[PDB]
Amino acid sequence: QVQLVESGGGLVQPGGSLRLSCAASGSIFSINAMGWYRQAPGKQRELVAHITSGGSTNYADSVKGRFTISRDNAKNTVYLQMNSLKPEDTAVYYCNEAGDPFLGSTWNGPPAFGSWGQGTQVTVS
Amino acid sequence: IEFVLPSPETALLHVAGHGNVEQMKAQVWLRALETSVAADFYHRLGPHHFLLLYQKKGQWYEIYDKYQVVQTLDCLRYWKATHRSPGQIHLVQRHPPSEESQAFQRQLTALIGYDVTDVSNVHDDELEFTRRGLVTPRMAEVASRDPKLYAMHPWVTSKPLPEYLWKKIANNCIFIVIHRSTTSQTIKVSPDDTPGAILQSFFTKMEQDFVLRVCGRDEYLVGETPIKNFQWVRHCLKNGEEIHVVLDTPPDPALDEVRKEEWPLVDDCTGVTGYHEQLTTVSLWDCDRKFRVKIRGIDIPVLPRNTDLTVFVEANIQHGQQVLCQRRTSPKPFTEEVLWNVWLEFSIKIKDLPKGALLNLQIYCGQLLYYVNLLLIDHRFLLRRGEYVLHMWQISFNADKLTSATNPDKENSMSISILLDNYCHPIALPKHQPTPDPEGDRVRAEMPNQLRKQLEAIIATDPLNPLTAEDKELLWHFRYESLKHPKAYPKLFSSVKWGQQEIVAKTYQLLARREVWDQSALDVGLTMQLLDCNFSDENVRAIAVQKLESLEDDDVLHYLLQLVQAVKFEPYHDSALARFLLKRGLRNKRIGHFLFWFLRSEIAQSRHYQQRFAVILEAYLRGCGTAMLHDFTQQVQVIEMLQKVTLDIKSLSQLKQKLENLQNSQLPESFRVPYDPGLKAGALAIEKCKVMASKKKPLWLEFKCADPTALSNETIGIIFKHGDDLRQDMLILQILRIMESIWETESLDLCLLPYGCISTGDKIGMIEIVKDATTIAKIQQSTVGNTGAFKDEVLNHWLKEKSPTEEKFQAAVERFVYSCAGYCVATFVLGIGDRHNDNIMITETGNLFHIDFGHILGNYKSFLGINKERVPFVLTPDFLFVMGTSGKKTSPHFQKFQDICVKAYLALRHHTNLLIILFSMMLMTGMPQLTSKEDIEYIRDALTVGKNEEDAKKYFLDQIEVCRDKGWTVQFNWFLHLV
Repeated sequence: QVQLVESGGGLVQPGGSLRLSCAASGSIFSINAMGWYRQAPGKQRELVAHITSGGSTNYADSVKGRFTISRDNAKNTVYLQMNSLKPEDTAVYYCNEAGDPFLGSTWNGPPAFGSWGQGTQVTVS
Repeated sequence: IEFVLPSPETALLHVAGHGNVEQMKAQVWLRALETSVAADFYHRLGPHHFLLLYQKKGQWYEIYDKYQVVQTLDCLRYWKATHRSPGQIHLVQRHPPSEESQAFQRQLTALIGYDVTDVSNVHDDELEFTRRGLVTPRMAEVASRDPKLYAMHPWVTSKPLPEYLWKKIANNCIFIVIHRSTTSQTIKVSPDDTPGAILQSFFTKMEQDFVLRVCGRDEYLVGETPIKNFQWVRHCLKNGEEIHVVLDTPPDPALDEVRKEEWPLVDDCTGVTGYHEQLTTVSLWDCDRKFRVKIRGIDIPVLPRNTDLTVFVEANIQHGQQVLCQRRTSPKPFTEEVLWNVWLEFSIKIKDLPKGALLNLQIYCGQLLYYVNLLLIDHRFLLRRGEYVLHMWQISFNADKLTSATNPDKENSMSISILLDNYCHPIALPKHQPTPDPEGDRVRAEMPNQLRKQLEAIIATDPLNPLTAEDKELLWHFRYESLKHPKAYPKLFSSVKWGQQEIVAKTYQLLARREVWDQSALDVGLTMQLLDCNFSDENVRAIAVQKLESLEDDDVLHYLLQLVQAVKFEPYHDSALARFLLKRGLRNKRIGHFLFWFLRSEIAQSRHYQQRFAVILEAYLRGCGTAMLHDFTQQVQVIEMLQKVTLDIKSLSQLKQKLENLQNSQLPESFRVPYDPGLKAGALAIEKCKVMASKKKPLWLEFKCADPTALSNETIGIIFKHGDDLRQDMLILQILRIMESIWETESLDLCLLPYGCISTGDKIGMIEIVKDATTIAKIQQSTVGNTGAFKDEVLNHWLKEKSPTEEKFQAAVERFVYSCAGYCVATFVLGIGDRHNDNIMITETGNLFHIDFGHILGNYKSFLGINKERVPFVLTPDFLFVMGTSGKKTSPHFQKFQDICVKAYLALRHHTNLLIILFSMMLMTGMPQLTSKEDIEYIRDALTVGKNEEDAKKYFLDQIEVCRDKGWTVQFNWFLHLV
């Protein structure tokens, strides 16, 4: 069973920065694209950052220019770097196996994974 | 069981079991005749047979089966679930179809171009049963159809805006021009606003039943989606043009009315087959005898002179291009009629025959001459029995070699007579799998670390990497561990020994517990891999289709042609892929239009899969509304008349007279453009039409726009050509669009734009005219090149002439660099890089194109250029002079070109797997000839599989250098060969 543990969240003032990390228990991490999801309060979960197995990064329109996603296949850990945080960024952030960047279904809505972890809480106030 | 006779007479029958009780037709007939003198009188006037109907969900269902009552288990199960012990079955007279139904069928036949009701080239009822079975998805899609969105078909995407497009928004606002009558008002709106918000803002900035329609096009900006998510909005943003919309009344949903379905629902063909315990009719798994076939003889009216003096028949049992067993006959002299009457016994058991197995009969001489296929298990889970006289196909790995269809040319093709063992009771293949209750002894012990590493390395390999016997054994022995990794599914199922019943049962148990796959993210390359020629099992196909079911409409439009081609790989007519395509074409109007054209082209040109695609097209056409039917009729009419005019011109001022005759007679006032449904063409600008000076003599046609709201007087350029196969052109252009999207998701804009190409019939088609575009060969011939002498400054001077200002010229140079790099990378990956100047086009804005892919694709497949001087792509000294100073050292434009082409190459290497599967499908489907290995491996050699990014970059730079080494030699050789 694939297991992911997210960490790095917390309370930060507007305009601040945060760096999340998530370690995956899937040993085929090297050949799998990964992505970061966030669930706003009373809102559906949406993909905001996409990274391929090669390392190419694609971001959602809202987080473009302020979020940076990276991976380290050696440690099977994915990092999301946040800059210039704004109040609407307050949500519960999740990481998982993403999908195809050029497929619109991946960016559409919930990817219907069944192995979601606990996630991390990020609050901007 | 209560029965209603047609006189509302209720006759109470009894449950007569399930053993050969399909004489219930005769039983009820005799009961009615005895119990009613009126039935006796009508026996001399009634039709041949009657029908059985019952109430499943209020709608009438039909028992369409004359073999066994076990098929009727569905109605019994429903009756028991509803707790109604006395079941009601109504007999209905076989009424002939009405005149309106016949006229509608004739209209459908005219649209399809093939007579679906003809039964002159069938040896079973698979196609008719497929026609009856495709009704339920059609009715389900019609019922769950929102009228307004279906009528208006908004074209939206959920992908994030590209970086080069996200930056193009000047101040986080978009200017939209709204036209009302002669009034034009520009409204500034944010990119995150829905069209309803824009409309409300416009109304407040002075009824409310209005929508925004693109001026001059049949596209509506409606629905609950941001304005930046519209494909036309993104198109206008990319081109830098202003977004013009008009306030139009929404189209009437009543115009999309669908006439009522005339046939009763047919249920399913899985009723005849039950569990192994139920069928042990005769269970297929009970018969432990070996499979045996008798080759009675070979008949041919006229002997070919290609090769003779020795002939024999090869019988192969194969399941997904894997020959389970192979038997041969003794060679005999090649004459008009050859007789063997010998039984070929295979080493495979009858019980071990998997569904989808194909009996491939081939004729060899002395090399392979004729072939024909026969599905060992029919669509109703029954083994084939009795005499079979099959007309074979003549060869002039291939998708055409897998078809179970018979040659329609009965009076000129070779015919083979075979016999299969008969049985007193029908032999039925049991159901796929009852339940995974025992779990098949799923493994508990954890894999050793080294074995885990080996399995991971096997999974991480490319699709084209062969699997050793040890690799297959490791994959199968640890199947439950391989389920956790969806990337291993093609390899895991490639290690299944399909020739053993127990292994197939274990595989079915394994795939009955697929959860990690169910929640897995949709991977397009993996799913297309599962739909390839290497997978003939129905359940793997169903898995691939259910993953495909999560696509969006634009995503389906990206891969529609590939799926239509992949329908050929389905062993049976009524497949999950066919249902998926039908449903997604009924859901969206654009998908339906493109599916109609793609399917009609295959019906027109491919005789091997004419009937199946004709049935699918019939289902779609019955599904769609009358407005779509009228548009399709107009398009077919104009296509047919233009085809006739093209034939008349090719037989030889005459063109002008014929076009004038068309314009005043039978030419529709407006027709939808087949390669662009959003654009409507009106009258024909006869004074602008001409015939190009080409060996094929295409028709250069220019139509006026039929929409009065168009902002420009520009015509619509259409090229009608005969004698070239445009199917390969469409496949190449679709793959180009896929690679363009792949570059888009990596912030790469290579300026590669494919034109509109649709094949409309047998070796005819329609080609979009790119305005302000000329050919590199013509640019050379303007100054030097008619005699073969070549110069480098010609292209640069031509670009300088067409640029009014210096900034325009610099933009043209940048566009030329980007387009040249993109096309070089794309053609090098696809192997179509060695072309001549006559097939390369350029606009006045600098953009570069490659045209006539069918001309070079077949030549490269037949030759590969290993006997000539082959270059990876066209990097001609004129291109270099346009880019740099031609100093043979470097230039900033040349450095930028190298960097961007390396970036594009690495971007494609990121999706190597999808590119490889697309290339394999293109070769095996779009090639009329026969392909094999060492041709599929070309892409994995060009994509640099299993090497570093630095190594791949060095490889591509070496390809650029070798192109620069041969400056004009390849072009001069092409000129000499053509002249």
